[PDB]
Amino acid sequence: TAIFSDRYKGQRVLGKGSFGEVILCKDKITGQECAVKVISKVKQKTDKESLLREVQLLKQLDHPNIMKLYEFFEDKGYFYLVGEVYTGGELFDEIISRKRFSEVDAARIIRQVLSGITYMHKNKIVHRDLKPENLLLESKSKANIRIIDFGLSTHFEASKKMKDKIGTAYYIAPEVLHGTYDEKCDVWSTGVILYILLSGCPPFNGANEYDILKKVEKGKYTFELPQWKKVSESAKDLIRKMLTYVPSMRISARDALDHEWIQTYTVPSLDNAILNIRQFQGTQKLAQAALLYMGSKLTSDETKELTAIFKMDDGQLDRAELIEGYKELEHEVDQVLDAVDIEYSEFVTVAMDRKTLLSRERLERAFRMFDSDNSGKISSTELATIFGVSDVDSETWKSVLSEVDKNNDGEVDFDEFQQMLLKLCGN
Ligand SMILES: Cc1cccc(-c2nc(N)sc2-c2ccc3ncccc3n2)c1
Repeated sequence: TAIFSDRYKGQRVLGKGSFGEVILCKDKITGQECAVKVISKVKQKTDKESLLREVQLLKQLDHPNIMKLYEFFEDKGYFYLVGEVYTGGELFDEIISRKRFSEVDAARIIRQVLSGITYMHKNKIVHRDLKPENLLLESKSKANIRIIDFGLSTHFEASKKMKDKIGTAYYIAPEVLHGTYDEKCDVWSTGVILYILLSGCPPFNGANEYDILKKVEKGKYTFELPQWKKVSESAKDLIRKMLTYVPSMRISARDALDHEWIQTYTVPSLDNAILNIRQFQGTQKLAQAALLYMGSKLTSDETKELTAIFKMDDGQLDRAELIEGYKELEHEVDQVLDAVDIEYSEFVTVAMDRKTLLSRERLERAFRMFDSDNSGKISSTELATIFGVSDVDSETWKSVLSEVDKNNDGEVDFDEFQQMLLKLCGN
């Protein structure tokens, strides 16, 4: 009965989310700001009665390391999950900005994650999809960590699209892959995050999604990297208990809080681990940005559908007709007409070019951030890692690279990298 739009109004986009987009919304009466995830009816893993009883329980739970869920709405085409706003950004984006990072800083982070998990397991809730992207900070500083999507992510079907799958294979418990899993899968995922905090490298890695999942399924890893020599044996011992293969023999979330490592450490800088987490995060973010650029190019579909609507027609249209044309597919129309002042062809051309330039700018920021030595280029070896994480076939991107520039000599600048992505999405 209760309608979302009768209570909240959208303000601005907050970012991407699993199963849906996240919008900053404001209560039309009290002015309370809220984070709203909009899930487009994404298949349902359970019946409607199971989702209602889970949401009812989740709304009553309260922990400082768990995101607060306020409301839940549903209409013919979407589900709306209304919760609290956390403005500190993603945890790993904060870690890469720091000059120093020690074993105390890592233990302080992992104590908060484990506190949240222990509390949710007491209430029979399983996350399953715990990963760095679901660890948000209340403020942008070295701040309380809030775990996102705890108990919600499992009621919806996992997206098969690589844009949503990037940064997930590293953290999934092996038993989740084979189908029989319980709350112990959340301890495995935290054990993987702890391994990355102390070395900057994932324990289970590979050239592509499937190669990572093969390493996870075997469950073998090592502490044989120069970084690990500067880490205590108490940290390595906790990681071993957390990354125990058989779930019944794996340590509980509660017993991990009571581990000597967490009690002792909650301080030499792990310099090589910071350099590696920066490279890891840069790679993940540029692969995501590359997929969202290709996604936005195919969507901008919008240019073809808007032309067939604007039926509505001298090669010219009034201001009100252009507003009606956009609403079928007010301030945004005036910003396009400002650069012009009109013909409907020049309006769509100026509006499309405005969305193209802004799409190019988000990709460019990710490219610049990946290019940490400010060389202006990325090597063929770096392209192989980026296209590996984004699941673009080796022969396909190498052919496209030769088409863009026959004399590339194993490197690409931003313009060339952008040209490669256009050809990889039919442009
Ligand atoms: C169930 C639910 C409801 C509303 C949002 C989300 C949510 N899911 C994600 N995967 S990121 C996110 C979130 C939360 C709060 C945020 N606050 C400020 C910026 C980005 C944010 N993003 C989950």
